[PDB]
Amino acid sequence: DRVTTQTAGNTAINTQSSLGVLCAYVEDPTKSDPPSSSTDQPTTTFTAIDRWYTGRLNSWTKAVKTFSFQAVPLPGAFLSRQGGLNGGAFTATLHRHFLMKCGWQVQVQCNLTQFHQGALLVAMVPETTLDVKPDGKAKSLQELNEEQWVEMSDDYRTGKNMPFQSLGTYYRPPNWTWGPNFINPYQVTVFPHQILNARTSTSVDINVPYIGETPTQSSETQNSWTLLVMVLVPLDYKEGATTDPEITFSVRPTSPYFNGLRNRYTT
Amino acid sequence: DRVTTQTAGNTAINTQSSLGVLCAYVEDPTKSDPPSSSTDQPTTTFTAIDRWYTGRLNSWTKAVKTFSFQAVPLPGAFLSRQGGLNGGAFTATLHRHFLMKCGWQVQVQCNLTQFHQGALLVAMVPETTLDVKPDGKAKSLQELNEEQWVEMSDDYRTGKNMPFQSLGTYYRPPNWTWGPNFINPYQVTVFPHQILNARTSTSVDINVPYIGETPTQSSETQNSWTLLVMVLVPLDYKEGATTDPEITFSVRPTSPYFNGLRNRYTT
Amino acid sequence: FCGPMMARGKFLLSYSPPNGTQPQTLSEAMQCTYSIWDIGLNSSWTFVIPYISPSDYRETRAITNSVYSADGWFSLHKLTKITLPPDCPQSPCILFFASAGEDYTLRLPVDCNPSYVF
Amino acid sequence: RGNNGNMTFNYYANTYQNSVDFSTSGILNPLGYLK
Amino acid sequence: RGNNGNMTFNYYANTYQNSVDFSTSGILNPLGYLK
Amino acid sequence: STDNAETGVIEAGNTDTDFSGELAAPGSNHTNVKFLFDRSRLLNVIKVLEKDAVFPRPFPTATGTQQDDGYFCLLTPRPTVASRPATRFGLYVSPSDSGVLANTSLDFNFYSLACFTYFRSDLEVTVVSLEPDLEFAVGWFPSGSEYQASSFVYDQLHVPYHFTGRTPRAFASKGGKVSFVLPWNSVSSVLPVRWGGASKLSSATRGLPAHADWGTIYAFIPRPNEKKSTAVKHVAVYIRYKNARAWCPSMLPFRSYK
Amino acid sequence: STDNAETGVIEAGNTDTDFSGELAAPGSNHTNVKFLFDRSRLLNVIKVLEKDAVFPRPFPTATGTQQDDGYFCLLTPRPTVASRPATRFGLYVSPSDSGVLANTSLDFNFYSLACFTYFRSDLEVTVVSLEPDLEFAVGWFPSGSEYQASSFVYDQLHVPYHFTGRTPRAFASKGGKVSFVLPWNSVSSVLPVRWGGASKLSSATRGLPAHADWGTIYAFIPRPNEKKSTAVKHVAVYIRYKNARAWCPSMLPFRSYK
Repeated sequence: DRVTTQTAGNTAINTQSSLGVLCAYVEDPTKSDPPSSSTDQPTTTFTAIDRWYTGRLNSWTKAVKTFSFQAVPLPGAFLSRQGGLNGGAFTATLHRHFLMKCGWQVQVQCNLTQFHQGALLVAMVPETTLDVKPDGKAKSLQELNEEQWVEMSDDYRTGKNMPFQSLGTYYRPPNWTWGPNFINPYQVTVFPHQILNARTSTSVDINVPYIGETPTQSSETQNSWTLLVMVLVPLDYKEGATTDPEITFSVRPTSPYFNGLRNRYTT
Repeated sequence: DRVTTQTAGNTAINTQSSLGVLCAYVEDPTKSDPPSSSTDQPTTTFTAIDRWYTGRLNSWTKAVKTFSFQAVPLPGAFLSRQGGLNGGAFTATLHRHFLMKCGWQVQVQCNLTQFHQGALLVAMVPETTLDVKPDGKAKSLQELNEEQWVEMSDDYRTGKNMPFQSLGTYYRPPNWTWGPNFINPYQVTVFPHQILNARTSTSVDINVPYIGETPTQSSETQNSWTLLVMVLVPLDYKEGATTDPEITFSVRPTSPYFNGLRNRYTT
Repeated sequence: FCGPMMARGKFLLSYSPPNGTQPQTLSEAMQCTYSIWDIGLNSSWTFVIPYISPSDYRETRAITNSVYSADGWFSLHKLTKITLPPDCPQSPCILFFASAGEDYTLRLPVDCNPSYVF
Repeated sequence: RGNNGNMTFNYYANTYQNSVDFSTSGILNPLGYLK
Repeated sequence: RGNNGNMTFNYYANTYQNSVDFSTSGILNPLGYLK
Repeated sequence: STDNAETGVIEAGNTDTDFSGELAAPGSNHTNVKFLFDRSRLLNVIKVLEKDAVFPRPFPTATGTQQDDGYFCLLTPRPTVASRPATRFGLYVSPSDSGVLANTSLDFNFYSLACFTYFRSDLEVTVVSLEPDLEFAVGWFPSGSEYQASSFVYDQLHVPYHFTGRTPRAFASKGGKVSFVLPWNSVSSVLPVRWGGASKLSSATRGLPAHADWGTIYAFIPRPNEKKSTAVKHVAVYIRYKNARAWCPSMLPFRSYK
Repeated sequence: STDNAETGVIEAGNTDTDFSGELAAPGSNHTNVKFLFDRSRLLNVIKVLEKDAVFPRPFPTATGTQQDDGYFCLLTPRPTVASRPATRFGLYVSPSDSGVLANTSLDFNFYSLACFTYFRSDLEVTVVSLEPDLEFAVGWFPSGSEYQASSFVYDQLHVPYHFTGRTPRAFASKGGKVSFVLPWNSVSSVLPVRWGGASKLSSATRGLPAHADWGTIYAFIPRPNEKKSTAVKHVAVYIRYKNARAWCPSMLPFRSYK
């Protein structure tokens, strides 16, 4: 029934209030074809990278307003080690390949009690730059610690604070008003999403395939999928209850096809 | 005929004066059974550790006397990086497993001209501690550089300078006279050996299987095979010839069966 | 888990193979063999510790400590903190058992220790 | 059989006298095969 | 049969060696059966 | 896996039950009850008779009664005192005092793996001497008999009555040993390692089985009473439980934490 | 004939290969490994226990520790020192000095034809006395056990705990010998004659196998501790490798040229 144990490799996780694995865009997203933009033999999956990678996410208080979100880039969380999410045998292989191509199977745990209210919107958003600061560089670990939650201002709703190339002193700098990597917060449920309600479940189960402009994108730069935990209804609890419930997430890369072996990535 | 190209993985090496691959103790030492002292699924071979690992060895002068040798421990050369022999995807996997079990397939190149004389004795010696200093610790990179060649003294012929546990001040310390990890230099040809003569070949080709007291030994401590380059006839050349011919060696681990995945080895 | 029924939470049950130093961080036990245990309608979890050994048998009396007698550490981390509702007793109690597997085998009887009779 | 001249009768069985190996599942060959 | 390596020949009979019970008329089962 | 230990039955699982592994081959069966107890061990160091003895009077014993203590070996793994079955086991810590120091015995190797309640086995007694070149003789009398304690005059030599008898008096040779297997002779069907009943009805001690034994052996020098020496000679009693059968699983003794 | 010894395989030829001759009939097979090692030889002259001993403390040992040296025979052809496995073999040249002269042993007949690396055989121990008319007793404890070192009081005689046990304590007769074949009991599959690995991980000695042995026998007079004599008695240990199997050809020791 509602007790699903998902054994993968050696790291098997459990849940007793599951809603069902939201397989996205296909029936079985585990099945995937090898890339057609490579002539060398691809490093397929093996039993050290077919496993669940559990990380941490920032806590969730009453001070979190509506639509204050928190983005986890994939596989950008393996590189920067966001939330302590260390890949181990996957990060040490993804730094030694130029073309990576995998589908993701994420699972966000957040254990609300029957006396709490509030609802997360855990969604897998394709192709956004929500981690990257508008100057052009990605956020560090302290910058993902000083704020704990990215507030949905006018710049995120419209698409105004996305990174850009500066025009220079020759041109007159325009009034920047729009950019196509916006968030429409009222329309995040078009993405593969499950609501982590306080009264139905403690873990959402999303399964996404590989999408991308090329049959295999780069390894050290891609932002194909992006885990996006958005607060729809703010947290509320009477005093005496368990304060600030923590949020985790478990990521399993389904069927990776690495290509282009080279040495470890040094800028 | 005498032109054998040995394609393995992506690193294919060549030789045009080969004598033949000395398969040792069996017909096909590539075939090997999984270990029977493990219940978890072993990490078998894959196309990043089935390749040739070329390193360097110290040069060979006229000042090298008879039986001055130079030992390469396997897989001890992957850990300490002896001669620049970096394993890459093999060292980064052997540090993350507790039980390693592989056969070796070595190949020592040393290009003497038709006007040089001298003959190396390239042999694969099982179970010796020839790298380890008699105090108990192994040699560093500078200690394998300050001498360039380990001279066959009375302590190496007899077995007197092998490492030991000190008895302490309670016992009277004996006169140490013998120990079973000696070298009998007149009897190194019992081992799987090929003579690297100056007038027949430039590369010897040895292929050894896994041997050991357990069905799979440890990873960070074992010294199952030991490449042993011994100078039988000293180098001689008239003046004007190419001085000090360099020695390389190419090591390919045939059929490794890793077991016991843990994190990277920290003392 | 011998706590109240309304308690929730998750526990991490990580067996580590023998290493140079016992793991302490949750990220150092996540890399080992673990199993995240949930609290709910059922209240037990039989964590079968695997038999990872460089020999066919292991010693059972670590006089001189080695890899033949000590087979690494067991470690129970609390993954998420236990969320107790109001008016429920703080600090519940996890109760441990120790059975043997269905393939547990023994060999070579030796002399006992009469230290109980003293 | 080695240095055993007792061709006739073994009193103790083969498991007690010798020590067999538990299962997992004239002509002198050379020790080095040129291939 | 226990710790008995004498597979061949018993000199004394089964009543003298052992002690049988007078009549009135691999697989290890569990010691507790949930029903 | 997800189980319930409150139920009382927890099915033993392999590594493959929760993880991706396999089984291990069952190597040896040295945990077999008939194999584990089939080996000799020291039971009691008893002294050798030199005269027509007196069997020790039952408890409690007042002073002045001339009996013979520590000469009889009550063949039982349970705690004994003064060659009679007891319940508590006592040993002496400051023994160099007055009174009669009673012989207490216990099977140390038995209770460490007596994880059961009931037990039945044919005992194999071996009586090894603790004297250089001693010729002795081993008496016996079964579970439910008593020691015939007098001496009949044979040619003006007081031969005691424990030479003769229908019970096996096995004679050792000079420097030899004694070894004879005793059957299960008790009136009980099995030997209770742990017992909670009472044999008598009035003034009974709870937990003291009356006839949970294989009898009582003793050692005696096969010379008449006129050839009684002075120096006391000891002898050691080794027992082996042939054809052991153990029922009703139970506890093991409390290993201390100091 | 015209050959190539650089290749590493040199086919052994007869006289008829190069000359006009014939073959010779193969007479005997005394080079068979199972036949060659199946014969007894002196291993260690060890001293006989007279009291509840102490197993020697592991290396290095500081002064003042009251242990018992040279009383235990570590059944291994490898070099030992103070009844523990070692790597270098040492013997005393000017032994009449201070300190404790450690017992070192080596199998001299083994290494002269130990032209191999690995070895597995069922050992056959014979314990011959070096004392006129001695009654002794041979203990044993396997590869991976330890010596139970105390004494339990039996009838005010301090009987040590190495009389009892589940391991074979074979008792010699007065003027007799002890002979019992020991199986291959080590945790290793084979015994490395030459070893280059390390058993431990930190502070390990390279080339010292921890459990390449058949255990450790000892000799003890079967009298209690109150009957301890003064004059030290020796005993000799003869071993035989039944059913020997040797793998991985290797070197022979360096015969000197002086």
